[PDB]
Amino acid sequence: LYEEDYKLALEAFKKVFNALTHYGAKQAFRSRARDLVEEIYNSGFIPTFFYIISKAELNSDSLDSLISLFSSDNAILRGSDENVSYSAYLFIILYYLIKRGIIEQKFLIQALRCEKTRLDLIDKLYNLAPIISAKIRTYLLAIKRLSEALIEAR
Amino acid sequence: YEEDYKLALEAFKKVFNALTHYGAKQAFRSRARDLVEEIYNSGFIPTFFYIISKAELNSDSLDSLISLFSSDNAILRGSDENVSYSAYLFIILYYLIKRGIIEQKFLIQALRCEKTRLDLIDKLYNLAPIISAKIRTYLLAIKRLSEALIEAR
Amino acid sequence: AIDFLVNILELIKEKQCNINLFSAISLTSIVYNNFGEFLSNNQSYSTNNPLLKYHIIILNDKNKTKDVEEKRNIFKREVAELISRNFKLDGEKVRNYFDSLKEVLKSLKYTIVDVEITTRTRALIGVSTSLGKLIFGSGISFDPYMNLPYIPASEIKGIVRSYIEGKLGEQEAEEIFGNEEREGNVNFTDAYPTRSKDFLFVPDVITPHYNGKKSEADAEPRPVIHLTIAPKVTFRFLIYYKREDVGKPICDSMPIILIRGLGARSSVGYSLFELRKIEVIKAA
Amino acid sequence: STQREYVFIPITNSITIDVKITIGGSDHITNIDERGIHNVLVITGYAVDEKNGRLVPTLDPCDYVKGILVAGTPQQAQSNDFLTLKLPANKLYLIRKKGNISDDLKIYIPYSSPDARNSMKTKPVSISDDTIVNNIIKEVFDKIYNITQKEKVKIEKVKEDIKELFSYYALEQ
Amino acid sequence: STQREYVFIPITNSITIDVKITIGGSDHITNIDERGIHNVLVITGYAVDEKNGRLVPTLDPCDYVKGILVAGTPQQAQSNDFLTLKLPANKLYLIRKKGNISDDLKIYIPYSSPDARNSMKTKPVSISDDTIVNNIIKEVFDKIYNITQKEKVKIEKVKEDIKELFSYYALEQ
Amino acid sequence: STQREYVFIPITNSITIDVKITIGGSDHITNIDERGIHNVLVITGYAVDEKNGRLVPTLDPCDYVKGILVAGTPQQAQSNDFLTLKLPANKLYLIRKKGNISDDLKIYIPYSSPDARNSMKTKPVSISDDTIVNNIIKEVFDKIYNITQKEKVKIEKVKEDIKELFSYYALEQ
Amino acid sequence: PYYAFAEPFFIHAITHLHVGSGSSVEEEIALPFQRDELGYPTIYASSLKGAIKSFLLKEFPDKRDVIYKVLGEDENPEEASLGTFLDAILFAIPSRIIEIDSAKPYVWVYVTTYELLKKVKLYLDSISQLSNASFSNLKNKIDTILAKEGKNITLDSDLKSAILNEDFYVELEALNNKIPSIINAGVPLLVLEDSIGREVINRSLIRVRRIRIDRDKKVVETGGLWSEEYVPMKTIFFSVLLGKESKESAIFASCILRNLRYVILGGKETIGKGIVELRWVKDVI
RNA sequence: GUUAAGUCUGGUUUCCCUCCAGGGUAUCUUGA
Repeated sequence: LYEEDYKLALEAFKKVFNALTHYGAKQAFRSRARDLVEEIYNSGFIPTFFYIISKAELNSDSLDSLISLFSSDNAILRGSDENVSYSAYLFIILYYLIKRGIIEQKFLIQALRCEKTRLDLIDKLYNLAPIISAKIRTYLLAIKRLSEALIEAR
Repeated sequence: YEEDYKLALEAFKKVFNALTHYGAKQAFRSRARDLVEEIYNSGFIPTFFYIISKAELNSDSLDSLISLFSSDNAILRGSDENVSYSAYLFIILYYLIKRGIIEQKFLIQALRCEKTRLDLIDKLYNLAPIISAKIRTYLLAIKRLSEALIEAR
Repeated sequence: AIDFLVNILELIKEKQCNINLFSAISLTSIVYNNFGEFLSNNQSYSTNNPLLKYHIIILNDKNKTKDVEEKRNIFKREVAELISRNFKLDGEKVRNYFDSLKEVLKSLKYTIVDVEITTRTRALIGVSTSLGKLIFGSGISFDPYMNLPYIPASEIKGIVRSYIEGKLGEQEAEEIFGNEEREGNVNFTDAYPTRSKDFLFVPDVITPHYNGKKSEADAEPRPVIHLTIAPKVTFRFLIYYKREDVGKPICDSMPIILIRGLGARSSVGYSLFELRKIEVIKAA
Repeated sequence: STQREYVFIPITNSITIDVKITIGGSDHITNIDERGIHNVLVITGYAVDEKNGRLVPTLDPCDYVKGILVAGTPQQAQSNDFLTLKLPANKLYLIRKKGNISDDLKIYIPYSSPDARNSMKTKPVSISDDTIVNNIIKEVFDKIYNITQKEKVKIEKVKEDIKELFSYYALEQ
Repeated sequence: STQREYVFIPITNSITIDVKITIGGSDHITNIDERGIHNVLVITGYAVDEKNGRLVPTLDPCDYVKGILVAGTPQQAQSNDFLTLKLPANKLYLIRKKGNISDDLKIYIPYSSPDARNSMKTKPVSISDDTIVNNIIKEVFDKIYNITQKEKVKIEKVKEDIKELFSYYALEQ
Repeated sequence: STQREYVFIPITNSITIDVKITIGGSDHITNIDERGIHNVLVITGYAVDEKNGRLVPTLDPCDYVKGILVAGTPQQAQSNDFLTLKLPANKLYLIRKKGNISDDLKIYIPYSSPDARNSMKTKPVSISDDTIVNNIIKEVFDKIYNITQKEKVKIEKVKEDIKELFSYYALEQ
Repeated sequence: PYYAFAEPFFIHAITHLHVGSGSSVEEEIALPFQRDELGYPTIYASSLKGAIKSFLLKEFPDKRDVIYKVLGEDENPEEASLGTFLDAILFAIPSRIIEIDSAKPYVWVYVTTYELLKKVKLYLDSISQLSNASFSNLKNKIDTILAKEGKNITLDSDLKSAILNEDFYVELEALNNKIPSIINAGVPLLVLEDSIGREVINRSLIRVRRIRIDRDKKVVETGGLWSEEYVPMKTIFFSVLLGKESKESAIFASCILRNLRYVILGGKETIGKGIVELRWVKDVI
C-alpha cells in the first residue's frame, strides 16, 4: 500500500523518536529537523545528503544500529549528542528513499558502509535528482512539524 | 442539525474564560480567523501538524488543557501565540470528543503518556477525511464567534 | 556527473571569477564530505588535479583512518585558500548595475544617495547563510547571480533604524521608516563590492575552548576554519526616497554607524567599515 | 524673514533671562498639539555646557543637542557670544514637522568659545527621573508658550516625550 | 485612594451645591477631547429623584444614571452620609474610555434613601430643548470645569454631546 | 533642425513619387538592420484620403496612419497645403524605436483641408496582397532604401514588416 | 476585434522581486512567491494591474480620467474597466550553472521549459483571434523552438552538458543560430523538458532568511525569524495588456503605454525590491 | 654533552515567524 508523505513522516518519526534514549539527542534531532529542510533547498539534496552522512560520523557501532533500526523496534542510536541527531536525520531521509522505492534498501546499506559504492551512489543520486527533489521537501516539512511539536527546546 | 453552533458556544466560552490575558484573546481571534481557511485549502492533517507544532505541547501546558476539559477555572498558560494555538487545539479536540469521533478516555490517556501522543496523532490521521467534513461548520461558528466577541488588537 | 565532481578544483582555479561560486562550493562539498571515497580505487585523477597530492602526502602510516581524517582538514584549509586567492573581484558589472539602476531611479523622480563604504577589518555578513556551510559550517551572504557577496538591504536599513531610534526617539524613527500600520519613506538597496585591494575572501579561524563548558576538565579547542571578507573591499549601495525630509537623518547617521559594526562578531571588532564616499542627487 | 532663538533643553536650567522677546512674535515654529512637541530641532557636532548653557563646537559627528527654536531675539545684552544664521528652512534638521516654515530664517544659537585650555571630553546625558522633567514645563513652556493649563490636560504626553525625545551630549567639565 | 465626587446630570439647577472644590486636584477624569465627553460613568439599578437629585436605588438593570465622575472631594461636607464606595477602578464601568485608569477610586454619589412613600415607577428623561443645554455649560462646565468656554472655538459642538450621551430616568414627583 | 518628410504606407499607388530628396542624407529616422524596419511614425487624429492621399485631419483619437520618416524637401511646389512643424522629438509617437534620436526635429506632413461637403466615416484598412507589398517596396522603400537589394539577402523580413507593422484608417467616402 | 488593442509585454526584473501569496501551512517558507497552477512562478494579474494602475495614477495626474476609464474607477465604480491584464507567465528565469568544456564561461544561464512556451503560444494565439493584432514573429520563434519538444536544447550558446542549480545534470543539444534573438541579450537560454525544468526552476529562486532584533538585548527576538522567496534579477515574465474599443482606450494605448517603462511590482519596496522594466513586444520584440 | 620524535582538538546552541486586514461598495381570467 502507498502511504502519503504525512503518514510516512509519522511512521518514520515514531521509529526515530523511540530510538533516541538520551533526551539531549532528541532535542538535537529537533534542531536538525528545523534547519536541514531549508539547507536542502538552498544547497541541493545531494550536497546536503552527503553533508548529513559526514556529520553523522558513521562507520562505528553507529552503523549497524542504523541498519537494525530499519527493523528492530529496539535499536538504540548511540554516540555524541550531535552525531545521533544527524544519524537519525539520515535514517529519516533513507527511510523516505526506501519506502518511496526511489532507491533499493540493500543498495543504500551497501553504499553507506564502504567506499567503492559511495561514488556510484553519488551517480545514482544525480540520476534520480528530479524524482527525489520533486516531493521530499513536503516529507521533511512534516518531519519538522512533528519534531518541533513532540520535543521541547534545548 | 445546528447543534454544532451550540457546541461552538460551549467550547468558545471555555476558551474565552481560559485566556485570562487579553492578548491571548486578541491572538486566538486571528488564529480562528486563519486556520479555518487553511483547513479548507490544505486539508486537515497539514493544518493539524501546523497547529500542534506551534502549540508547544508539554506535560505542563497539556495539563492546562486536560483540566480545562472538565474544570471551569483552568487558565491556559504560556506566551500569547503559544496559548492562542493551544486554545485552538482545545477547540478541535473538544469537538472531536463531544462528537465521539475519538473517545475522551483514549485522548486523556494520550495527552499525558508523552508516548501515545504519536498514537493520538496517528489515530487522527486515520479519520482525517471524516473530520475534514464534520468540523467545517463548527470551525466557521468558532470563527464568527471570535470575530464578534473579541475586539481587534 | 562524478566527472564534473573530480574536475571541480581546477575549474575553480582556472575560471576564478566566471565560475558560479555558490554552485562551485556546493559541489566541492561533495568531495570534501566523501574524502576517503574520492581517495580510493585508482580514481581518474589527472596529473594536475589538486587531489592526488594527498596520495603522495603521508600524515600517518600506522592508521588508514587517521591519515584520511588529517588529509581532510588539510584539504579544508586548502579549499579556503583556493577560494580566497582564485575567486577575486571584478567590479565592472557592479558599476554598470549601479549606474544603470541610478538612471532608472532618476527616471522615477527619486532622490538618490549613493554610498560607498570600505571594509577596514575582516568582515562577516550572513554567517548563518549557506555558502561554505557544507564545508566550513559558517557561510557568507552571497548572491549566486551577481556571483558576489553582499550586505542585504534589510540589514543596512535595520542598523540605520536602530541608530536613528536610539538618538531621535522610536517615534521619529517610525515617522521615517514607517510602522506596522504605515509605509516607510526610505528605500535601501543591497551593497555589492565594487573594488578590492587584492583579495575578496580571506580565511579565518575561531577556536572556542570554554564556550558552554563547566570546568577546565572538559575544555578542548575546536577550531573553525571559515571564510571572511578581505579588508579594503569597497561596497556601494543606493538609498532613494521621495520627500527630502528623510534625507536629513540619513545624512548624519550613515557616517556614524559604519564605524561601529555592520555584520557579525562585531563585539570583537570584525565587521568594521568606513564611509568612503557619499553623494546625494536631489530630484525634486 | 524673522529672528529665531534656539532654546537648548538639557537637564539643567539656565535659560531664564536671555531673550528680548519671550512669547515671540505671532507664533513659534515649535508646536504643542496634544501629540507632544512638534518641529523640535536637532543640532549635530555641538555640545552644551550644563553650566552657562552654550553650544560649543566639538567636531565629533556623534555629538548632538535637541532644543526648541523659538521666536525672539536675545535681549540685546548679547550677540557677542551667540551664532546667527539665515537658513532657508531646508537646511534645518527638524523632528516631527507639523506645519510649514517661512523657507528663510534668522536663527540664534547660544554659542561658546571652544575653550582651548582644557580638552573637550563629552558624555551622553539622557533625561529621566521625573523631578527633573517636572520643572521643564515650569521653566521653558509656560513662559515660552501660554497653552500651559488653559486647555492642556495631556501634560503627561509632553512629559513622556521630553523624557524620551530630548537627549544630548554634554562636556560635563 | 484619590477622591471622586460623582455629580448627577439633571434637567434641574441644584448641582452647584454638592461641593465647593469643583476642580479637585491636578486631574479632571471626564475629559474634553474635541471628540466629545470621555471617561463618562453610568451606573445601573439606580434612578434620580427629580427634587434635589439623589440616586434612589432600585433593582432594575434597564434603569441607569448618566453623569460626570469629577476627580476630587465632595468638599468633605456633602455625601457624608450617602452611597460612597472605593473601587478597583476597573469595576468602575467607564463608557467611552479615553484615559488612564487610576487603578483605584474612592467615589461619592448623590444618594437618596429608597423613598418609601410611593411605588416608584420610572420615567425616561431624554435631554433636549437646548436651553437646559445652554444652561448646564455655564452652571458647571465653567465652574466645575476649567477648559471650556475659554479656548473653545466650538461652544455648541461639545454642548451637543449631552444630547446623545446623557438621557437618564426619573420618577416625576 | 533638418528636413524629414513623412511618407505614409498605404495599399494604394498614387503616392509613388512625393519626395524631392529621395536618398536624403545619413539623417534618416526609419532604418533597417536585418531586425526589420525601425522608428516608424504614427499620427493619431488623421485619416488618409487615398485619392492623392493627403492625411485628412479629424478629431477621433482612434484614427491613425503609420508611415515612415524620410529626409527630404516638399519639392518647393508646396507649403500651401502641407502641415510643416518643428517638434522636440518628445512628441514622436514612434513605433519600433531603435536608436535614441537626439532632439529638435522639423517634419513635413501631407495635409488636407476637412472639405466638409461630405461626412467622415473612416474605416480601418490594412496591407496584404503581396504584389501590393512588391509595389510599396519598389516605389517607396527602394526609391528611398537602395540599401535593400544591395547588402540584404533576406527580403522576407521587410516583406513581413509591412504585412503586420503597417496599417491605417482611410477616409472611405 | 473584441479588443481595440493587444499589447503583449515582457517584465524584466531590474532588481530582485517578491510578489507574495501569503503564508500557507504547506510551504516550508513563511513568505513564498506567487505560483502558477503548474508550479512555476507567476504574477497574478491582480498584482500586475494594481501596481501598474497605482503607478500611473501618480505619474500621469492629468490623464487620471483616462486611467480610470481604462483601468477602472477606484471609488464609486459605475462601469467595467476597459483594460485587461493576463497573468504574467514566467518566460525565462536565471539559473546558476556549472559546466566543463564551454569556451565562454557562464555563471548563470536563462532557463525555460516547454509548457511555459506552450502557455505563451496559447496567449498569443488567443489574442490574435480576439483582436486585429497578430504577432507572426513571436509565434514563429516559439514554434521554431517548440518543434524540438521532448529534449533539452540550447539557443544562444554551445553547451553539451551542465549541472543546473548544483543538483541537476542535463545533457543539451544546440539549436541552429538561425533562431533570432528573443531575450535580446548575450546569455544562453536553455529549454528543458518540463519534468526536469520544473525542479530546475522551482529551486532557482532566492530564499533570504531574515530576523528581528530585540532592542535591549541586541539579540534575536523569539519567533523573529523567517524566509522569503525572491525571484532573481533579470527574470522575464510575459504578459498581455488587452483593451476594449473606446476613445480613452486609444489615448491610453498611444500616450500612456508609451511613456511607461518602469514600475514597482510586489512588496518589499523599501529594501530595494520590486523594480521592473516593461518591454513591449510591439516596440522591441 | 649528545640522538630522535611530536601528539591531541577540527563548530556547537537558540530563534523558523509576530501584528493588522478575513471582504467592501452597487444591483434585490377567456369560452362556455
